[PDB]
Amino acid sequence: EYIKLKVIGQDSSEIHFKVKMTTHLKKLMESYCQRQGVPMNSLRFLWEGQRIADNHTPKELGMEEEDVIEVYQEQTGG
Amino acid sequence: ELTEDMEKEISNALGHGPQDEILSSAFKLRITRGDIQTLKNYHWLNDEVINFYMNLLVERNKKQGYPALHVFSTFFYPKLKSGGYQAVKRWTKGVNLFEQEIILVPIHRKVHWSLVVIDLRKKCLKYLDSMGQKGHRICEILLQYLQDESKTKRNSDLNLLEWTHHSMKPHEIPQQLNGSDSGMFTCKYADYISRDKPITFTQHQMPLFRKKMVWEILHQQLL
Repeated sequence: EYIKLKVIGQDSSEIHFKVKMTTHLKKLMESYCQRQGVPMNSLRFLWEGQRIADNHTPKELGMEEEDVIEVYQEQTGG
Repeated sequence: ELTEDMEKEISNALGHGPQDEILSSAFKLRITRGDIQTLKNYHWLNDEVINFYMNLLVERNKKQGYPALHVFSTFFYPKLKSGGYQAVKRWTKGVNLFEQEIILVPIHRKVHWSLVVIDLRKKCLKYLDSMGQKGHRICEILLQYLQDESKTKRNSDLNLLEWTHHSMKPHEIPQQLNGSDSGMFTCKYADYISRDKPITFTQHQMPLFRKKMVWEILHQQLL
């Protein structure tokens, strides 16, 4: 169990996580959606600009303690 | 210009299956059927397709020796308008914007796409809107950003007296004629502009490009 992360967003609550270092970030992304009401395809999870995907590992990107993840909502335009 | 095999793929892609099936993975984006469906006629494109497509331009230019391109997330420009240079400071990390020849920033005005071309070689900012609106302050904001990056990352003031902007007028560039194709012009404006190519196209080409694009995405290749 290696690392603290804060996940924030616009019309979304602040929620602190406690993710293991080599655990795939899908769980993080999923638990957050649940807690929100929102569908999993509905938000994009950005760390420092870069998109996190489901398989991505906090090790693999060199996340750091108290790093913030950022939540944006799907955007469409005509 | 497509084949039967290609036209089949495109069809099997464009409907009939699980909302969430993964169709193409790259640039650490996962393009899901529901995403690809945004490429269907008159459908508005979501960020996922335009981010994916932008990245394909970069990999295109790289393989045909086109000008060095750097591509910004459709999210970048909201966030920088929202909470300033400081909000988007990290976003540009493993990268020095200033060794790149062309910077493409897609604008997501409300329910509507645009584009800013930042041309390092010309020290110029070009705003394009398929719907004919002016990009005056989109522009001032982004330049101000480059000042800030130049200052923050290179430690060099920018020579703002050498930098020009111009937003392209309804007659200068191709306009859209439906209420759905902007995100396609945004993409095609990127494509021509990233090859130093004058814009020969028109709305009438856009449905093929649409059909064509889902191919490009699936096969992660451009035509």
